[PDB]
Amino acid sequence: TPDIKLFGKWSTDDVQINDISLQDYIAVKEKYAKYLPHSAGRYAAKRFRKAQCPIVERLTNSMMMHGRNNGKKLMTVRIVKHAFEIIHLLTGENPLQVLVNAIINSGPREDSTRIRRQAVDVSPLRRVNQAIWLLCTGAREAAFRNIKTIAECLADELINAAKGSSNSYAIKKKDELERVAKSNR
Amino acid sequence: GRVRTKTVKKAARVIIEKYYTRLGNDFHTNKRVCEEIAIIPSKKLRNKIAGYVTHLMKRIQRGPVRGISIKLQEEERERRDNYVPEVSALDQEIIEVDPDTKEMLKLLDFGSLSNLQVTQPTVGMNFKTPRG
Amino acid sequence: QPIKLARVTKVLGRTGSQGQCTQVRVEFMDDTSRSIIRNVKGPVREGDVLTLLESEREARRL
Amino acid sequence: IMLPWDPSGKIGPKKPLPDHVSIVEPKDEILPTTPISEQKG
RNA sequence: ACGAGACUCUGGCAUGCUAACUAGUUACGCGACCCCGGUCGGCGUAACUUCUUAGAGGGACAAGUGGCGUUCAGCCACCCGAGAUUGAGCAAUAACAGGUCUGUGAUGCCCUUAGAUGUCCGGGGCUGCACGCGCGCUACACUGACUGGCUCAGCGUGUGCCUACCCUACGCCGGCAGGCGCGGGUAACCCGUUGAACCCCAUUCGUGAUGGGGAUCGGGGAUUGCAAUUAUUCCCCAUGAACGAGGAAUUCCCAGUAAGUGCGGGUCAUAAGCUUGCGUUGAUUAAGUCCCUGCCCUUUGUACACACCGCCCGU
Repeated sequence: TPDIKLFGKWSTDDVQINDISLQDYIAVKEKYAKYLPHSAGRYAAKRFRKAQCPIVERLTNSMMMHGRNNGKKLMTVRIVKHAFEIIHLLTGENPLQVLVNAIINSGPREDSTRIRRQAVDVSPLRRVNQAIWLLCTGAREAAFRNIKTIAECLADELINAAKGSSNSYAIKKKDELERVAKSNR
Repeated sequence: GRVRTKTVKKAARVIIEKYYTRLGNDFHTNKRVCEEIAIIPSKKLRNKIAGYVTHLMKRIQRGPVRGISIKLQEEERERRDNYVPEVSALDQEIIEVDPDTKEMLKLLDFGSLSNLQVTQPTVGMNFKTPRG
Repeated sequence: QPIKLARVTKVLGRTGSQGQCTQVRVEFMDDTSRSIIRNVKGPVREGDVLTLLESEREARRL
Repeated sequence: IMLPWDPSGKIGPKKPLPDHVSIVEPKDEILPTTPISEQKG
């Protein structure tokens, strides 16, 4: 429809990227706001084609890890769907906005590197990658040998990480790295 | 990387050497000229040398060559060294002779010559680059 | 204490041990005259923003 | 034995070397400045 | 002059080009049900090649634009597009006392030859088990297991001179593994429209060494074979072991790639935890450096030349 392309049954507009740095490397809006995460692909042909890929698709692809779950994109889009329906019942907010703030408040601003161990700044594209990767890994471990299902652990990760609630696997790994980077800055 | 081998270039150069006047700018028109003027048993090699024939053609209109010898560079070049000027810089009226080139011409038959102007001497015996 | 920003005006190659730190000429957003050179971890294209947690450190160039 | 070449293939191959480019020689072009009409019957 | 390249194969497209009862499609008569109309891989057929098969030609060149390049050689973008760096094969000079005399009726010499080291038959052995290593397969579960329901592949093979061992439809009987009639095919004709797995949809199971895991092990039934015990394989029921993501160390890998899940071929009387191919679902991270390990140039140093796994000093 020319009105608004609603993400299955979710919002496109009123999803602000409230950080003035990561506004380019967050695809949620206007030209990349689609009915599903699932795309043709072809974002891994060039260097900076991977940034324009929608984050629902980035978090979809990031969730299929550890051998047995490899190439199960139809399972992971369904995990995203369930964990998105859960957030609207538990929070009272558009899950895309809660996701946007979760990615932005998870990406580490500094890191350490062997030049000897010296602190450097972090690229905004690595901030988006590490934010997505740490959130999916926190959800992955949280639902291992547990009655709490993957969509329930994934939603609890993204609520705690949007809040900076400190119970997140992603926030605890982020606060560790920034402190350890500061140790030799 | 897309460097053409010597095989491509020394087939393209001699294609322009013989058939310069037939050629043009765009790749497609003179790919078809390369059909008859060159026996090529490879359509990738044909399009490679045709592509270079166009690139070598574009740079000919800017001026000089590697050594291709187009027949209208020769007209111009010959017109520059079949050159006849008017009364110029060996047919002078005043020659500025030196203080002691005067008295060396006085050693010869040309002592008091008609049309020389003895330059006043250059005081400050200073012609060497300073050391350092 | 402040947390400041800086936009990438020019890339200066790639340093580090394993070739991982991109050396970058960044421009501050308080003064658009004040430039420093910064080491960045992760993939950087020319004309994006970085978050500087200390705005004082200036890296060793080559 | 590297076989020698003929356009037929009586002595060896029929295709040349793929690297071989035989740029055939042109004739001596006669050109005027005076327009000639070549009408005959 | 060789090698690189050029080359050959393969992949991508072509509503344009050529042709098809051993490929189809569209329209049409007929047939079935259908609440004027839909579906039909139900029957038959006058056009056509969009799908299919394999032919011939085109098509793509850094060609157009913009920078940088003394600046030719070129490099990076962007448009246009089926592709703006597909994947293989082939592959020099000079070598290694690599491996093969168990591929050869290619093989010098040495040893045997009716006391066999020749040749076949009857049995055993390569599998033996206090241990130590390498390649693998299944897993440690809930992103899961079990039981139903739903919908799609692509590479190949086939009646063997020896040569039987093909591939298998359909219908009966058997819980099953299988058995029995009756066909089709030397194959774009039949298996076959190759109804493959995973995935998808619904059920139960509930963090428990549990319905995770299925080793070991007891009893019984057919098949192949002349013959199965040290169990050829396969079916059923019972038995229900370690293992809670694996120390030091360490391997492979940058796009339809890794990884998961199946299916062909070879081996094959019997037969895939192997190998070689094919499709399917389909990522993370990187566009870099010489820090490790190694490679190629140029200087440089050398007491090294079976060339650093070198040479060499003293008690």
